[PDB]
Amino acid sequence: SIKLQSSDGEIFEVDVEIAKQSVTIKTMLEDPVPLPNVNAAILKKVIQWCTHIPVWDQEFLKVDQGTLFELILAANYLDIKGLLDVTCKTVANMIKGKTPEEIRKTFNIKNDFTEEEEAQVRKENQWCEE
Amino acid sequence: ASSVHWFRKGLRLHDNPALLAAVRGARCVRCVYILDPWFAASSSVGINRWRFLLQSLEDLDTSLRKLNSRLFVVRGQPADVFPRLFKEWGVTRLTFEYDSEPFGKERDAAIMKMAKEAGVEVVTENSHTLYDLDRIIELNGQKPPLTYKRFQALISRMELPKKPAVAVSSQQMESCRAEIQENHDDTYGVPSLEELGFPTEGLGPAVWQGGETEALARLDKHLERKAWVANRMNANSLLASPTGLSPYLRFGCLSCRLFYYRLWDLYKKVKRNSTPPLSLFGQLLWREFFYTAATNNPRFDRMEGNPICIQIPWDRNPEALAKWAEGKTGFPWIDAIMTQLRQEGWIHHLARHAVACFLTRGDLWVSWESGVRVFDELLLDADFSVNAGSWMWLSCSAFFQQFFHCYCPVGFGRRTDPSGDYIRRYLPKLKGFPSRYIYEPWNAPESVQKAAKCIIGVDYPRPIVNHAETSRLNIERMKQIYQQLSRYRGLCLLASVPSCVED
Amino acid sequence: DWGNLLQDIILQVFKYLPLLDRAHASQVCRNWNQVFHMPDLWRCFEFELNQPATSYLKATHPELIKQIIKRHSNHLQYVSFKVDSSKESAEAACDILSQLVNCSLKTLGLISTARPSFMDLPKSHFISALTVVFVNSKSLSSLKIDDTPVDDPSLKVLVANNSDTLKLLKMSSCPHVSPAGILCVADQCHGLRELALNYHLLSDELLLALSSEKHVRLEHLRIDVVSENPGQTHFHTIQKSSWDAFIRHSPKVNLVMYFFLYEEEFDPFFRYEIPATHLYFGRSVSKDVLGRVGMTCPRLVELVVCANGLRPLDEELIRIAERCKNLSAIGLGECEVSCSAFVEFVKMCGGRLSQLSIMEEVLIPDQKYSLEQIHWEVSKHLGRVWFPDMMPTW
Repeated sequence: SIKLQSSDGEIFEVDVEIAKQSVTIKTMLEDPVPLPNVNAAILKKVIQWCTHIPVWDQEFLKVDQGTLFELILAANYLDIKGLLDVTCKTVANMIKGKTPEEIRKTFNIKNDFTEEEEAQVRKENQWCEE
Repeated sequence: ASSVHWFRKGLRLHDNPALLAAVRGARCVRCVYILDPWFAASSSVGINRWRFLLQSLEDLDTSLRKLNSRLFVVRGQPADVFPRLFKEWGVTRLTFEYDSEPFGKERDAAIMKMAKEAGVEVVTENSHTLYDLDRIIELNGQKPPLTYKRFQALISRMELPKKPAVAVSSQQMESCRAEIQENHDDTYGVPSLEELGFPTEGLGPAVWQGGETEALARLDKHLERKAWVANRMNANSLLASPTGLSPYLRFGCLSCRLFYYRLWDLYKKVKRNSTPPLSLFGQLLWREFFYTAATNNPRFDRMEGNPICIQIPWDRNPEALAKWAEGKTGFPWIDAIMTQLRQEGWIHHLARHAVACFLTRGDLWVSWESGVRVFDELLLDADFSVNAGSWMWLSCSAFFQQFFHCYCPVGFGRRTDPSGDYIRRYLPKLKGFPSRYIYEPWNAPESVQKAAKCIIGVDYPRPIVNHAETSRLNIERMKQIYQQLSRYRGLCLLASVPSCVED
Repeated sequence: DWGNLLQDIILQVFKYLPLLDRAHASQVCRNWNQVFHMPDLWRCFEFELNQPATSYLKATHPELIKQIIKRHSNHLQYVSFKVDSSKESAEAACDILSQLVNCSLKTLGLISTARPSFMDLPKSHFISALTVVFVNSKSLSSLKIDDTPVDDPSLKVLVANNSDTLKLLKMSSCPHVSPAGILCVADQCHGLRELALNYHLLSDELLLALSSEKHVRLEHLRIDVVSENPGQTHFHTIQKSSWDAFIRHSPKVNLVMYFFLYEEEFDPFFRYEIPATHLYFGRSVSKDVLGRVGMTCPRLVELVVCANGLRPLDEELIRIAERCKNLSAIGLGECEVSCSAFVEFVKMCGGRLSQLSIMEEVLIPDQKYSLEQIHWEVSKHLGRVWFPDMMPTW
């Protein structure tokens, strides 16, 4: 049972006895109140878990692209072989099947490949069909 | 209403509601069969099938004379023959029995588009199959059942198949009898094997006479009460029974619903106060099951692009395929089968398994698509859905079956006919061998080869595989294939087999 | 953005995509493209060597093959070759092996899709290519080498190179290895957890070499017994002394035995207690032998018989239910069992049978049970809906 606080604001508290997987954080008082660029929709999440494609999640991840975007960006900050793995396992499902062009639409990715750069790539890529 | 009726399958006048429909309306009625005589020199069909077909047509022709009409045999393609015929007959209404098969369906779509924008109305019925294949799929959550036992579970909760439609009477035949053009309806006359380019020489009568008349007689004999009451396999059964109905079903010379109820009726009168087990109708239900599975799978008779088929690495091998096709494997059992096949047009289903297995997972490891093609050319009862179906089943390529059951090119044969008289009917260069060695001639002493005037390696070829070493090789390959499919890590082979929808 | 996300992130994502999806993925933008060729995505590869001459499938792209070797020779750790029927295919595999000098492979598999085309190579060409792996891979764990012309000498190179590592060795149907040959492997490789080979190379010396003290505990030993030549060959015999030493040293060992024998070539076979655990009769079995299986195999877990013959096996199935208290899985085709006996059978093991596959024609009805009645009785003792298997009648 301890307590923390985010970059934007000054709000949250949490255990460390039950929260047995507070990892890339188990490093401040291993030597409150010390946390930067993150938020709150990150707490129950790691909390429901960390006592053991499971869903939940499909339920818990059914959020907006922008949020999923940061969930992952926050995911790393504090290692989560489950909750970063899982936000990824997701993004993957979104990708499997698409063309490079469809992946660009459904992620907002602008295409910064000259044209040689891009044609050279589609050439090598057809080698991955048998 | 100048209504044309179109035979493709459903080659009969009993239980032919599409024809009842061509007729109910008055005006003129012509019955036609489009035939492509130069697609007919193409090998996709041997004499036996062609001969079976022309005889069905001739019988139909004959049946129609009894109704003061005739059979119109036009030649070429449906598309760009129906047009020309439309104008020329001022056609009003085209009818035919529905075709569930992918290619057929597509073909028929185009034909009905090309009929709409030309003023002709279309009516189809489905009387080739027991049920509406589409309904069965609807009830199964819009997917076809992919195991027979599930197929049965469902049918058992469903309504019975419609009863056979009564035939049209003469009564309403004259009411639209057409003006047949004398010595010119034989510019619409059923062709001959010679005409379609077939060496007719020392032929002999067909083992399976074609047409509805024959089909209706075989039905009655088949159902003769005490002969029927039988249900242990014979050996006499390997020989073409004169009560077999399979080719008539496939061509539609026999209504499958008729067969269904006559079956019902007789069982009622024998086991009495009772509703029979689905097995009674086993022959009809397997047919439905393959049909149902095939309607919405246009790649149904291929491995690649076929969603229900496991991708197995068969080797292309026209050499081995030929040996199998021609009855030049060393195995009397196998060659006896293939000979009877090519000769008569029918082989018992137990012999189909022996032969199918030898070619696929048992020995040669040749693709099942190739077995399909050979059977398509030789086997009278092999249509698209049923034939691809059995081959996928037998090669353990589809339908979630177990692959450990072996068909021995020697053992299985000796056990289904130890006498050896089957082999001595089709492989007569072996009359002389005693049963003791006839399933395995190469294992007879030369003292016995000679007394039988047959020297293995000369008069009859030597076996082309060591079954044991092949068995062991192929079992392993199946093993691997099913393992990476179940993702089953483990040492048992009954466990590598998924039992429904992939994992 | 998503474009430049991180990159070690994209990798986590990529670990979750098949090859063609990664490839497309890698085309999205400059930053993602740099993820494609990362070593973590290249620990593993299965080469498809096949030819339109001889295969219905597709080969690995030739350009992809060059790129793998040029860029991931030192990332690769798990590699298999699936090779179809043509010589040129087996030759291609060798051409690829011979270039694996910078490889450190943990696992190597050489699979023959169809006709054993490795056997079509000149021996020394094959050996020479394989050798590049034996020599240069110092951490080699598994080796699947079936239908392969490897010889005694090359095994010594193998042993001399990775005897501290070798755990899996699968090598059945390998004609140029003599009993004297394998012995060196069993002997020197103390870590050998599992081994599959032809019966002909199975010897008391081998079993003892494997029961030894220096040796780790075997988890898996698979034997093939094949009637490889004339209409009735006479197999050699292992001393029960060897089998007994063998379970003693490795008491949870699985002993899988597949038999492809004819009429009683079985004489040397079920004559005393064996630690056999998994059985397949891929050819045919005798009632008498099956009886001796009952009397002999208190460790049977799975038993599959593809055919037997004539006499109803009522008592053989009953005895096996009796003496194999570990029987979980059973399959039978092309034989006979009375319905009554079969029911008596399932009553005994029953809850214990995870798998029970019987072809329909096997059952014989009696005064007590009809074919239509047994699926109900069998289902009750199994605890699941169950039916005999059927075959289409077309």
